Amino acid sequence: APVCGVRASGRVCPDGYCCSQWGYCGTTEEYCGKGCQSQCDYNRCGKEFGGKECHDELCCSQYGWCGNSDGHCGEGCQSQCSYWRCGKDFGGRLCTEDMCCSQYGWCGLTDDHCEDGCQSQCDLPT
Amino acid sequence: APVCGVRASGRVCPDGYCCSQWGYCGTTEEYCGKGCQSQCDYNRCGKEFGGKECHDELCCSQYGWCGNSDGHCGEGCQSQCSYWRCGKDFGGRLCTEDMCCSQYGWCGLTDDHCEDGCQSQCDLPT
Repeated sequence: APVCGVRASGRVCPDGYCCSQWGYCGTTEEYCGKGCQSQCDYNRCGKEFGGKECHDELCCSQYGWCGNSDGHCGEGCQSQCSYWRCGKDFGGRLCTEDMCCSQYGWCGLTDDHCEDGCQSQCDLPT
Repeated sequence: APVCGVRASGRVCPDGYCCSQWGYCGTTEEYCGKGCQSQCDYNRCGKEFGGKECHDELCCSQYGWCGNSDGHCGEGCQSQCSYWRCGKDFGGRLCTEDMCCSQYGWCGLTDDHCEDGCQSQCDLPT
């Protein structure tokens, strides 16, 4: 049964999640896209959105979208643009998602990131 | 020794992957962003890229980036926009990654998608 929206006493979603047109909470297109009832800006950010920053330390694109693609963290990125950088050369920042910080200062979950020279969170099955 | 790039006699990565400044193959910002040596438009798509479609049936956002996160399959999507849809209203289409098809024709792994009304692949994760 619906947990949010017009079919749920106009209740909103916890943690700022989007309430889907069908009355469920989430952060994907189904919930935040067409038909979203409330808190539809969960994945939005930037100057055009009260200057809000993204959840999960994600980059804010020049179009006010949260994400970690080069389209979000690269040219035009508005905030939290150093999502993929880490280590001694970057204030000792630790990667999110427990990613390994490579010798070159890049977050990743591959062997070459967790192998020789890994700076932090080097745990990786092998 | 590097597997791609100038240090590999100009060899490019397989399957269109980006070659990083360090000579390795990947699809994230480390490989496709600044310093990328070749095949840097791996995640690009749309009108600005010869009408290219995305790999892994991902949606092409209005900004020409491949993905399935919020902002890629909704308004402005250029191609393969039905990534999250499934069910009888869609000819019986099944979800990828073994996701459940909800009663409303949306793919997901949450209880409401796999429970009452689920149309296919309702095997809740264990």
